[PDB]
Amino acid sequence: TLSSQDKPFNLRSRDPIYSNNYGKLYEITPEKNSQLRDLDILLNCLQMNEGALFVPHYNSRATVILVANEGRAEVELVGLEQQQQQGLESMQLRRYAATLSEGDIIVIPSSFPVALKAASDLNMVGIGVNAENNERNFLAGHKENVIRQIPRQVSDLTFPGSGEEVEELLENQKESYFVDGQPR
Amino acid sequence: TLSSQDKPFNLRSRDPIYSNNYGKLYEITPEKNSQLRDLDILLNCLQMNEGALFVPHYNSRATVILVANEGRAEVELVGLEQQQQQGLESMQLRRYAATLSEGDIIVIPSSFPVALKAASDLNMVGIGVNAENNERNFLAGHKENVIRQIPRQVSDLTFPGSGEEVEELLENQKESYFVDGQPR
Amino acid sequence: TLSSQDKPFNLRSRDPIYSNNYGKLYEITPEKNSQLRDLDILLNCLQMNEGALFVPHYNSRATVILVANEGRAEVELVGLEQQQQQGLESMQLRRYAATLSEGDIIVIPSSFPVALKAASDLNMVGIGVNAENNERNFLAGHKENVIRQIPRQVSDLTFPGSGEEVEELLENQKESYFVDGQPR
Amino acid sequence: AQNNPYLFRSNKFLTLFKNQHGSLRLLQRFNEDTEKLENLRDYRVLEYCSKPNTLLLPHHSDSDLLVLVLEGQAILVLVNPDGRDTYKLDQGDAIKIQAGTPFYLINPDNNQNLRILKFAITFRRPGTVEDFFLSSTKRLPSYLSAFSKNFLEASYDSPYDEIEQTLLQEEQEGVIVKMPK
Amino acid sequence: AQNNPYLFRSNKFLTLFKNQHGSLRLLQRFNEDTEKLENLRDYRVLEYCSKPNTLLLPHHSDSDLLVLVLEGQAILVLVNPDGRDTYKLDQGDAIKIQAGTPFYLINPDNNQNLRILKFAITFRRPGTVEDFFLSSTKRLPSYLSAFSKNFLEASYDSPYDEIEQTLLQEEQEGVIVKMPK
Amino acid sequence: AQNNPYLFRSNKFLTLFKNQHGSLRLLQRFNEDTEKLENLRDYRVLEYCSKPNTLLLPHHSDSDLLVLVLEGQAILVLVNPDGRDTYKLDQGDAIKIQAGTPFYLINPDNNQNLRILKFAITFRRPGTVEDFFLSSTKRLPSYLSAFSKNFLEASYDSPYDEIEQTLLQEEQEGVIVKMPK
Repeated sequence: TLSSQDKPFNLRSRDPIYSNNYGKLYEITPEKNSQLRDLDILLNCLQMNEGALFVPHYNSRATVILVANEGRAEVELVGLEQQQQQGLESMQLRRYAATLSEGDIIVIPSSFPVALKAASDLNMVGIGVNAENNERNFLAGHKENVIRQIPRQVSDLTFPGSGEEVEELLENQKESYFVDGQPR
Repeated sequence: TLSSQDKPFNLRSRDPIYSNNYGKLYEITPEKNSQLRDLDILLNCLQMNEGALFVPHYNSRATVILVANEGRAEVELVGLEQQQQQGLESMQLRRYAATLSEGDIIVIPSSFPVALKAASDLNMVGIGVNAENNERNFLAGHKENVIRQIPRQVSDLTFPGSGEEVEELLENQKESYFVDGQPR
Repeated sequence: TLSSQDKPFNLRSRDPIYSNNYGKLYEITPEKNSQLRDLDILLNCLQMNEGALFVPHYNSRATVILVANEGRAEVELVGLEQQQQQGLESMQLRRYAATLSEGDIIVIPSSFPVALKAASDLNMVGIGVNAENNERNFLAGHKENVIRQIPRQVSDLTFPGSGEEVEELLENQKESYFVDGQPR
Repeated sequence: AQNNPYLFRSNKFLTLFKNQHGSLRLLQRFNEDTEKLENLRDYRVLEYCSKPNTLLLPHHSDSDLLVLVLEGQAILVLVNPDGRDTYKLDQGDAIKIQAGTPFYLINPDNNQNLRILKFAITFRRPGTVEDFFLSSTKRLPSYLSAFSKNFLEASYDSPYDEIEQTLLQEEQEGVIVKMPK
Repeated sequence: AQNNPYLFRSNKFLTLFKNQHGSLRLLQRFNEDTEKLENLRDYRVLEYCSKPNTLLLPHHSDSDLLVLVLEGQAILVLVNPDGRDTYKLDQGDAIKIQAGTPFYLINPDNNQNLRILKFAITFRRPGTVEDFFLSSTKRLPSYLSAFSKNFLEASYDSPYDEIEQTLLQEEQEGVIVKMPK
Repeated sequence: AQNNPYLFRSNKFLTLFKNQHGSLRLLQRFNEDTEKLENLRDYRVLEYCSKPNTLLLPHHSDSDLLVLVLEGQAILVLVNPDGRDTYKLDQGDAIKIQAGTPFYLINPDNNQNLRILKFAITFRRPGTVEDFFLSSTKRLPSYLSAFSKNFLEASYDSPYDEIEQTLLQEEQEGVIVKMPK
């Protein structure tokens, strides 16, 4: 990496977008890097400890492919299948769970909620396609929780309980993105 | 529509692009609005009175889908079908006419001449796709008539009559875009 | 071509990108012309004398279609076919050679080496698609030779001979792009 | 819905759900019988109509939608991970809903009913649109439902028993509901 | 025109029409037998040659064309709803004709004949190009012909009888004609 | 590699070549059994691993590659018609290799082995990637090999006999080799 700098000169890291304890995530986007900028990819590095659930989320635009560099992962993907189907209830609700592992690849469509589990100490690379514009919305955790935004009156109407009862259930988890997977 | 303005903040009307008497047309283009600008759509509102022919025209680039919000419409579309055909005369010349009505949708390809008829008082929404760059060329009427541009010597050569005889036939209709549909 | 200039006002020539003796090449790119700029085409004029090989090369991005305006051409295209194949050695190596001639069209994919032969005095038009960004890399000749860049230690490792023995074989041809086709 | 040459005339959307207060209808795939429309292959259109003082529960779609107000007036709600942006839509309002943001949509105080048109520009799955709903209903349940006991235990830090009493359910007249106030 | 593996060699366009003064030929769809060319699937090429002092009647195409002068000299005419832009083309001239603008094309005073190449970038109907002609001829008639009596009555404000005597016809040597002057 | 509904789980690339010092593997076409992935149809992924002090001979690919360092350290070489740009890659380095530039890639001095991932964005032939190698090997030979005696005579200005002794060959352990120094 030479001082005659300027090309398709190589790239690597910056402050993770989600560091923590339980785990971290670094992520080069297209809007902040030119060799991908015109490539439309998002690249991202995901590191976690024995047992740190990446908590339910879904990317808005990007479709991310993930490879297991190092470790053992338990992925749990969630779905509604093909609209060459034409019937609401007549659809599917599927859960795709795989314990991936050094070698394997998981494809992760753009709105389908995902959650991971770091069975071993994990190193994962993310090659996101359909980048420009992606947002990650969370359904659990303390920062960027979205179940935490539906106003009160609506929550009552929406979830099997109530306004006040959602708002609790919700912050009964003072942690961010990667949290404790410790079962019972 | 809040003073913290700035987003994908909602949109609606401006001066119709073709007002008249017989009828009007409002139309938000992509080059003058950002939420569609990157969407490539053209949106347009078409209002007309009992009996006001929208006169033969064809859009250059845009393919417009039209829905009948309110009223009764007589559409008359014109065609030359599939060039997985390979033979001039060996082609088709078709006229697709439908009296549409509150509910229905008409698709309107990009060069195919169209004419409408407002059987009842009409309200129509236009969702144009392939927007950036569209032009509407007219084959009847006083403003933007194109049969009115082929020079003299050529008209003679082109239409079953003549230079002088086209130029007349042509302005024997002192009206714009929406005119009188009154038959005999 | 009027002084009210400014449109999709017509275009034609500039200094050939490769003049010589043996032959020349003019070429309007998309980055230097607007009516193609948004068209993504590359347009190029290829003129050569009885017997002037256009020397092995391959375009990086562009896929060029070539028509024989005037003359007789001997094209020799080179290939590795379909990767709905999945096996290195299990691939193909093909040579497509055609003596084209006033009338015919040759398609020229983006990385596949090509060489021509001007059997008669030649006039050829090139309509390149997938323009923005194309580079022409040469495998023969004195200017823009690429076999002439693999460093020494590598050449030894790469071609059936050696570091010193490549460097020779290589410049034993003091000419550019179009050279002498004179056989023995 | 099936095998016509070149018909540029459409009048039948298939219904996604319908009930006492509303309806969501979806047009046959444009590139359907005719080949005359492969350039529309990606776009889709949904119509929508709710009786006065109703709700479209919170949901997000994979497709970018361009919403447009044909009749009524609406209160649209765009939810993102930091708050909301709310809007009073009027006959002729057109708003652009990006993919994946959840949104709920409401017909106010009225007598006047709500008719909205949704032009959808798809990507993920060309000419395929999919919405996801938080709440469980008889059509389908929460996507949340799909997870694992522990997955919901860890994430949430609440026993499953208390996850499902704000998870699975009986919201009956389904995705469109009558509001209290 | 039909089933070859990977042939990047083309020499036969199908003819659209031909006659005493000229011809319009059209190359087989690139993505034809080979699958080796799905990236060209959208492009099309037409060749064109007119004898001296002839005309291509006014017409418009759905596809964007990039015109290019191989032989001769031409007088091109671009008509839009407000006037014209006219040009004298010379060996090597290349002009870009947007979709839908009508244009007529002429070979002048000559002995020298006209050979023009048309590279077409399609959209509406991928790898499909269609031109529309004003005038009636034996190949096909005016699109205008396709309308309704009243449709032409109202629009025009002239009885049909007088619409068709500047409508339907006998321009014989069809779309390419000999000019008077 | 063959007929699964909606499986977003992949673990088997087909091998392009493998040997004593290294390997090049290639994932099944994403849009393979599932239709659930037509939006990935164009992308391809190759994995790569070389033992210490080895070489990937010079070659160029038709596809744009985005190289990424999973393990090891590498010396990448980008050759263009005027010189080179050379780089020492480290765990986590990502470089973008345009289409058609030739490049050779080397694992240095090590004990530590090289694992590189190649995400390929295809065009020319959607979801199809092809590399071309200068040198002859038993997998396939030089593309140069494909030419004509004279074609190589004229171009080169060296008798064929001397073209092939720096043309065709026996580089055995093929496209990945052990370096001298």
